[PDB]
Amino acid sequence: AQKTGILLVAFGTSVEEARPALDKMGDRVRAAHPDIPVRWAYTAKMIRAKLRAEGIAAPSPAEALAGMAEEGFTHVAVQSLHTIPGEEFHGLLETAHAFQGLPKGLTRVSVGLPLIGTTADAEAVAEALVASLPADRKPGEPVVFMGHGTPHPADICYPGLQYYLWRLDPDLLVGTVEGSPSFDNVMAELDVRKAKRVWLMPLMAVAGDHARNDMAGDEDDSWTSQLARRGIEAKPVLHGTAESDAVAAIWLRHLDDALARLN
Amino acid sequence: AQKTGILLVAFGTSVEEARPALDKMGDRVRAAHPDIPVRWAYTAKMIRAKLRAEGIAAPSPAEALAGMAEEGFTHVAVQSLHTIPGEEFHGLLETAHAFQGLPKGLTRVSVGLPLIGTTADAEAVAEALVASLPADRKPGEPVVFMGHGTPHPADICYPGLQYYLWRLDPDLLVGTVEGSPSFDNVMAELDVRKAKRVWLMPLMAVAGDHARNDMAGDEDDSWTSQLARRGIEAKPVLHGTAESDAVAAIWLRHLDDALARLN
Amino acid sequence: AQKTGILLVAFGTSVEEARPALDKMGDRVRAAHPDIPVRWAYTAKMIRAKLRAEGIAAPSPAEALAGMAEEGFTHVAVQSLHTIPGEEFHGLLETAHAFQGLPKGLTRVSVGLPLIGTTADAEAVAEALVASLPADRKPGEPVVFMGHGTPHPADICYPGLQYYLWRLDPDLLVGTVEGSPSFDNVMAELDVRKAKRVWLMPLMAVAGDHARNDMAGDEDDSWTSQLARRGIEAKPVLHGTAESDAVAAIWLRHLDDALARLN
Amino acid sequence: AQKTGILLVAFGTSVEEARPALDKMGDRVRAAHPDIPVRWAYTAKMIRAKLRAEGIAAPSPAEALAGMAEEGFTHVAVQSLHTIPGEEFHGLLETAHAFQGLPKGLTRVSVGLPLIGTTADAEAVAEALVASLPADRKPGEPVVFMGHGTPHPADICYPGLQYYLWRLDPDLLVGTVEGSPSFDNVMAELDVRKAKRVWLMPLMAVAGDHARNDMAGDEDDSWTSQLARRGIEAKPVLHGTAESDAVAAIWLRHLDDALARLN
Ligand code: HEM
Ligand code: HEM
Ligand SMILES: [O-][O-]
Ligand SMILES: [O-][O-]
Ligand SMILES: [O-][O-]
Ligand SMILES: [O-][O-]
Ligand SMILES: [Cl-]
Ligand SMILES: [Cl-]
Ligand SMILES: [Cl-]
Ligand SMILES: [Cl-]
Ligand SMILES: [Co+2]
Ligand SMILES: [Co+2]
Ligand SMILES: [Co+2]
Ligand SMILES: [Co+2]
Ligand code: NA
Ligand code: NA
Ligand code: NA
Ligand code: NA
Repeated sequence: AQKTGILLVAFGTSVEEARPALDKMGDRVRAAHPDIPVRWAYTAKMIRAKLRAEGIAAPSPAEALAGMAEEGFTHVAVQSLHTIPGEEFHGLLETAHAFQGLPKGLTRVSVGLPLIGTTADAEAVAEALVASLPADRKPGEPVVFMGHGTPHPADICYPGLQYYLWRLDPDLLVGTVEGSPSFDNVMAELDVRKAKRVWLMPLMAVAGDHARNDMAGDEDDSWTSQLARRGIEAKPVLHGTAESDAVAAIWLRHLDDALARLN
Repeated sequence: AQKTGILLVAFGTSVEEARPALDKMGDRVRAAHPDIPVRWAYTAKMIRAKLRAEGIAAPSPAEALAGMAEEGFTHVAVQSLHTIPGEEFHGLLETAHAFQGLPKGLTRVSVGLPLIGTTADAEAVAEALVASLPADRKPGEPVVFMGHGTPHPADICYPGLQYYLWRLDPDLLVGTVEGSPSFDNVMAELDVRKAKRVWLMPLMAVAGDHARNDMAGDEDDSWTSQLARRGIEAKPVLHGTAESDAVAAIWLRHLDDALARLN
Repeated sequence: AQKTGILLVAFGTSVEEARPALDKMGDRVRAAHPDIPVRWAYTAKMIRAKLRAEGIAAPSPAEALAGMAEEGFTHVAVQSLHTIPGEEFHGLLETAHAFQGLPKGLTRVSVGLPLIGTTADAEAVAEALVASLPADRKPGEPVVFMGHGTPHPADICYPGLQYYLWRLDPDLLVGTVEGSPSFDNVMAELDVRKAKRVWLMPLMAVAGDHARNDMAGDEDDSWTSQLARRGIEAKPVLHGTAESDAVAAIWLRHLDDALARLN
Repeated sequence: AQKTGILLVAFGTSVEEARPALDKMGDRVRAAHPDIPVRWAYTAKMIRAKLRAEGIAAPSPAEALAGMAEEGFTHVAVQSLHTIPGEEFHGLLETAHAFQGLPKGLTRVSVGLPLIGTTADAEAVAEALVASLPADRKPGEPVVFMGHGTPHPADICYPGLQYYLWRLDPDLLVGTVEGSPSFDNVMAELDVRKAKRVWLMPLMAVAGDHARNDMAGDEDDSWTSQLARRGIEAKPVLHGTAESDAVAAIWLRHLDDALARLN
């Protein structure tokens, strides 16, 4: 009776200018698995709420998998587009396990690792980030990658990643909105380097509200505003990591592993 | 943040003439719990399929509970309108347990017992069945109650119930379409009683397709057709047990117990 | 790495005169599966406590399965010698599921049905009980089988069984210490039959404390004492059903099904 | 009926010279919770096997918790003395969850975080490691901390920790036997620093076989042997991190959090 499906799961975005990076990921998946149905879900409640408000279907992972059981899928590979295996990724794993083996439902539900899975992923991410840098960035000019940050233990992925980036370039820095390293830590790194021009790039899949507001906003407490007050030319780049082929390739490999775990 | 909901779950029916017994149960629940939201789900895949085909929303228990988590419910009392704790009732229990405690989802999901829960329910069902008999049934005229039957061990509820019915009336008989006692067992009971007029009543919540076709159909292998060939005046009664107040009261008590199990 | 084991689980007994029926079951299992290791566990806490007090190892199902994981077993078939799928049997099922698939532990843990599993088992039990009757019991003399009884819904197995027994012999009766039918129900059955000699047989695997005390005790409230006060010659028979080959054969078949469910 | 217990879980050691660090942890726990029973278990199969071979009881976490359920404990706080939340720590979490809520068993089983739990733990570990250094280590002399390493994603804790250590001292280095950073990575760090005297300290709770053999062994492929071949005075220090009060204090705090999670 066998039927295989793929569930792509993003934190998500509700802003029109940011959704293209999701669609680009959808194409990549379709191109690599032309005969497997692909469905979407979103882990953030507030974003499902805004998307429904605009008249767009936006299922939670639970709704998506109940709907997929209803369409007769038996084996589903779930791939998050999270960066780290934090709270949301763990919740997604609990949700997948809960659906597998329910009566008359899904036989097998596998979950692909987020971006920074193994130490080998972390080193591959560092390389992909380097390959993603804007052509106009000059050698010596620091780049701050902005991650979300979390109180979850997987926060340790950000300082782990900083290790790998430095092995490539002493001027590539990691900062987070809510964890460690903090933006203050990043500014202290910038002061010792006496950098005059600094690039800012989101570490998340899509350049969402943290990217547009906390990293590059007009208000005083944004990263670019804070850098301007200390005389630094801030160059924010509003592209999520899902726009990079070299980064996306790592999510794709994770999806391949999850499909293979279905048998 | 607390919010309590009730999920009523029927095997279900897709035939217009049979759905009124479901609506009657919905009223009873509303009348007994005027301030608790009440939602519906259906355990039979083929029936969800026919209802969707007619343009009617018919969620599986999984879809229903994912939707309810999405509306912000935290504590849900699930009540099946199954007759016995067989395969479908067990699947419903697995499905409820799977949803409870998922991240950002339902805190507590309780499940009410089907009709024949304890031996005290079984005795109460026997009494309610007796109270439900048509006024025109005469003393001495046998009544055959038709249950579904199952290969599941809960099939033992049918012969258990027969025990309780006989304590009340030697001429009340239990038969099933797919289990034990069989219709052949019932006919052998009828032969020793030399009964000339026999009543047939569904044991299920709604007088569905088994009631209209297997019990009372025009075709040769229906119960009434088989009784007519042996010279018995068959009186089929097309009312599910959900139409009886005395029977419905037992499902209601089960729902009260399940609400109390939420705290 | 594969290694298959069998876990036999009894409610248990702590009285020397009753343990032989367990040993007889152990032989039967060894004889039918000569190359599979067989281990024991007991569901009753008070009995594990008395056996430890006498210096006898008596593991709970949890201790047994943790020990078996430790010896390198990978696939274990658990067979209860319970009569009905009540509270204890359900707890055993939860305990088996909990062990299967734990890291570096058991791959597969299956559970065999108790005696009264399907309606087909129930009919086979009725036949086996009849075959087990003492040769001196005369036709027409009632036999009361004593079951435990439980508030669990599986109590419905006792009146279910009574149905099957009556199909064979109108004078075979089922009574229970704690459920339905009650001993009062049995005495009302005896009064209408005006029986002068009545046989009492335990329905449980071993003739334990309920058999020696509640059924056949010297005190006033025992079954035999109550029957003597109403002028009935009570003939108690202190053999658990595990002593009968015809009954044991049903547990053995259940164990075969559970072994096959391992693959 | 309430009864609270503490389960201390070590990877473990089977070598006499190394077990004192476990006993020191046992005292610390007893001293901080004088009225709570404390039990031991070990996650490594090969070590349970060697300890049983020497006649010492060495239960797996499953055996321990089944035994504790048997003694009447209801609420158990499990604390691993693992360094990272890798494969073994995850297995321990699965095992604890499996025991909680089993019939007549443990009501609540909580699990304390391993050493490197949050980014705040990671920074506290870095500080504790610094405080643990031998008094004879001179400023400027590098120290290599040896961790296990794992293919599990929690391997990212080692490069995460390296980040925190460097914030304190550019000459503190992290290396692992089986993950990243590798010993080759550490030697390349040593070459750029042209270090003549290097200290080696185990990162694990006990200075076990990896410490005595892979880090400080006489054979050619040991860390100290490899450093001697390149003209470096290697100073191995055979004390597990459990010997340090400043490090142990972090495990103790984790145990406090796990006790509080019992209510
Ligand atoms: C007449 C036979 C059976 C009856 C009357 C019955 C009834 C029930 C009921 C009423 C519950 C509610 C849970 C509770 O009391 O806490 C339950 C739970 C459950 N049942 Fe059944 N059941 C039967 C046979 C089985 C069988 C054959 C299986 C497995 C093959 C099974 C598996 C379970 C499981 C896994 C649960 C939830 C946790 C637990 O084991 O208590 N039951 N059952
Ligand atoms: C750096 C990577 C990882 C870290 C730091 C980590 C850490 C943790 C921690 C600290 C917990 C405690 C539970 C809680 O917070 O409530 C946890 C729970 C859990 N973890 Fe991990 N983990 C990682 C990767 C993984 C992976 C790859 C898997 C699966 C393959 C996994 C599976 C689980 C599961 C099933 C639980 C229990 C329920 C849940 O999903 O929250 N973790 N993990
Ligand atoms: O986090 O907003
Ligand atoms: O059963 O149709
Ligand atoms: O039940 O004793
Ligand atoms: O790892 O030995
Ligand atoms: Cl310039
Ligand atoms: Cl007439
Ligand atoms: Cl005589
Ligand atoms: Cl010197
Ligand atoms: Co945020
Ligand atoms: Co049917
Ligand atoms: Co008892
Ligand atoms: Co090792
Ligand atoms: Na991020
Ligand atoms: Na029925
Ligand atoms: Na019994
Ligand atoms: Na380590």
